[PDB]
Amino acid sequence: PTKIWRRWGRKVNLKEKRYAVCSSIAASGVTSLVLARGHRISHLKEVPL
Amino acid sequence: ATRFKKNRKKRGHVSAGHGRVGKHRKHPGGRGKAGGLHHMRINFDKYHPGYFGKVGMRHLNLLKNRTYCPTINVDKLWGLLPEEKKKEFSENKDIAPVIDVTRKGYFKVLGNGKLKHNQPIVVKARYFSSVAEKKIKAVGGQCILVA
Amino acid sequence: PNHNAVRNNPKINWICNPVHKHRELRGLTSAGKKYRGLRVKGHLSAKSRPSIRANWKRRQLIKLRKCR
Amino acid sequence: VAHNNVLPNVHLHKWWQHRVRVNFSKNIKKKKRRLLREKRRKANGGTPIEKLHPIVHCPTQRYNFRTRLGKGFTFEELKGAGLTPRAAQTIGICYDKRRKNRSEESLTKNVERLLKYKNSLVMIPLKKNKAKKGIGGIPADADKNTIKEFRNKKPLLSIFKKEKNTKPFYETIEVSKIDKEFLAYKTLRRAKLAERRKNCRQQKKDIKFKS
Amino acid sequence: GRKSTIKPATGIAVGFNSGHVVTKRNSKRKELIKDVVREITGFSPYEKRIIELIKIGTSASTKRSLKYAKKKLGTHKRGKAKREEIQKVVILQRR
RNA sequence: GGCCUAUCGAUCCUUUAUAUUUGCAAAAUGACGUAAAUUACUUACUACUGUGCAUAUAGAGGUGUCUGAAAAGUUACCACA
RNA sequence: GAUGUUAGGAGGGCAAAUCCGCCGAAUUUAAGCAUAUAAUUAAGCGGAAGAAAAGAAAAUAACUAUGAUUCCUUUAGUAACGGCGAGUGAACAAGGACCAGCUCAAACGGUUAAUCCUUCGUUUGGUGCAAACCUUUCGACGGAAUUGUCGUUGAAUUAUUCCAUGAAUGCCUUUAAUUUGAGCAAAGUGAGCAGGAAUGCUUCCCCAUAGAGGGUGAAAGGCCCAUAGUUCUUUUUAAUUUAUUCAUUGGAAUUUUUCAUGUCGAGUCGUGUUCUUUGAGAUUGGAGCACUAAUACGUGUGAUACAUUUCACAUAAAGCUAAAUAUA
Repeated sequence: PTKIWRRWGRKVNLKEKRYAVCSSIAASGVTSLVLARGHRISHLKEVPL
Repeated sequence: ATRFKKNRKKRGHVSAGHGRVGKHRKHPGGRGKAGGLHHMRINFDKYHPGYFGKVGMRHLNLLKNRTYCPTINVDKLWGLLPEEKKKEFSENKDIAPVIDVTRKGYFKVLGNGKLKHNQPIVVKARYFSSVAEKKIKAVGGQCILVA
Repeated sequence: PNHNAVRNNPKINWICNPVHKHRELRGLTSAGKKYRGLRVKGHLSAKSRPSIRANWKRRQLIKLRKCR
Repeated sequence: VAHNNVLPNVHLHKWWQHRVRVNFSKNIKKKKRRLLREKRRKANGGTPIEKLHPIVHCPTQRYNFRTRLGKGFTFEELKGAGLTPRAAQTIGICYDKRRKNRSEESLTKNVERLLKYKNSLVMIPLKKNKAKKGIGGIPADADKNTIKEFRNKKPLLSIFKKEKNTKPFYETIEVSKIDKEFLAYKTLRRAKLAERRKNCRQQKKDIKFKS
Repeated sequence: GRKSTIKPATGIAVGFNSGHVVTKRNSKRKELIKDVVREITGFSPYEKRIIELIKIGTSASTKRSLKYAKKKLGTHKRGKAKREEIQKVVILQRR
């Protein structure tokens, strides 16, 4: 029988959280990655917009 | 979790990694820690020796804060001081740094390590080791007993 | 609790509230306070002070966070 | 138990399954608490609902250095302030009746804190436009221009929070102003040893005094 | 261990008078009732038995008296206190 | 220790030995010892400080189903695995 | 003490998730079993509420001390308890949520109980369509109670400073929040193709602060209800705005100076004993019984039985109290 005892959540650590945001922003920066992610980048006129 | 489990490796396998001859049944020596000294004596002796018996007097309400002990070694005493400040003390022969170890959170100063030779320092603390005291005197520092 | 003088009187008046139905059977009387140990305070009352039921339930209770 | 495994210390032998609770209300409960206090403050005209504590010492050998918010100022500190108990209830200062005001240094610090609050405080007229000098060491009734001008501004509530202490404490001392004389380890052991001799002497002193 | 009001503490923080630097700042109507109530109530039989032992006044009887009083009232202190009341009554009785 | 190869027993407990080593939780029980002081809660300096209990270390008191349950019969009335 | 179908009132019973009391097991664990374990759990009998109970020190500390309650984080799987085996197991401190105080009772007031209540009445307000509620002081006539209600919180006395007070005239302005029901609420039912019939496919248009959702003859922003957005009307509770004169009576707080230094809950505590219980250990809490106290310079505490003495802290044996917190 399923019960609410189940470990649904997790502690995600502050330094790790910050790193993920910063690194994702840096990744968002990269033009090749934007296109690979499937964004239709062709007529854009700067690498971060 | 569920998709990587050992049961997923062994899914059609009867006893399934728990012994076909055995035919797997729960706690078959008896519950928990219970077989200790009796049936699991060999395990307890080999892995947890000093487990059985009664040793020492009793102290009925310990109250651990009464006997509280935050220590530092002399080795890390200088480390409570910044690098640039320490350089200024190294430069200036005429002065020494006062260090309030209690204001930095410590009560006892112990004797592990090195104090740099010919370099006075003033150490304020509740407790000091014999060795710590000897080092502080040896290097021309001062020790302050302080509450 | 019904009569006008006691309802009027600001003293004792609290007893007119409906929670005072069967005070002795909730053990709120001096006799009840005694056997529930409510006269006793301090470390002599340590396993009993918020109530015997209350204290035990608090001690029994296992409390888990969502992210633990 | 088997192999290298440590002995367990679980207490799940009793029927814990109806004596267990999991918190899924946390962040919403926090929101509700925020909402409740915000609503309360706003209802009080936006005026402070905060309580100003005395500064008091944390106890025993471990925490004696540290100082925290206490239960209430109590009569000696209030008398030093020039404030009544009734005034203390009327204003935001914390109240008590059995906290002794102890040593001089602590009392002197808390009366200074009271004086700081007393100087800080501005009191809105009781009946609005019927201004009086009034009771209890409470400020005399504010004028209409000032109170309106003050109302527009933020309240300054910094003093409620605990204070900080000396940032470096690395201070200089000249070589010839310190000495190498000291024997701290000896002093400690001797101090404990001579306690018995003193305790006996003090008991005899106490008897003599009492006589 | 005690700080002592007279003579301030040493900074060492062990032994007597030691720790952080600090400065410290530190009937008849009922009696008449009691005598009247005693006129009304007299003495309890155990109180009376103690009075007789005390009146005998020997070291054996006095030793017995404290034991008997401890046994009857509970506690050595209660027994001694009661014995003091009895001695006072015997002093009154003599005069 | 017995010419050699045999002649023996855990934890807990009890008991007697042993200690310039300890404890009984805010404190004390030699001894006001030795000095000074003398209006007194004076001021130093002292290895040896009540009963009782607890320890710590060392034996002994026993478990012969002898790596250690305090344990007699019975069922053709019987049941279950 | 009876008695009354006297006159006026009340209780009964139900419902139970969470709450509060009692009363109260065993399967189970130890690979056996007896102490321990399940567990002060289940069932049983009672009482409550939208929360309940608890709560204003016969408290914790031994500090540079803290200072009603509840709750969380923690101490802590620790001190401790245990065929010291299996197993069990707190509290204080610290960080916080949140915080609220008080009154009987003695004591004090006799050229007057200054109290209390029922019945009869009577008028200064305010709503509502109407029912009707809500304020409001003033007299009777009955009773009750001195076997003690009411006032007072040491006592006067000085200065200061507030609050109740009553009348006339003035005046109820503006907003901001907050919260109901209410409404209004953008563009295509455009070609063409195949189709039972588009909300499909195309293709020409567009609207979006509404491309949430639902319904609509196949997937709809533009078909409808809705939605986003707003216009009010509703809840209360803030700010703003406005009071001015004339009037008695009463109270309270500090502050002087004198004078009063009184007071503080008994078959209860305690002790013994027994049974129970716990962390309580030469007895933690409960309970039965036996013996049974001291009065505030007392006596209750300071977790190993005791005597003898310190020192600190508290004020039992009367009572109430919001909040955070819990809810199958």
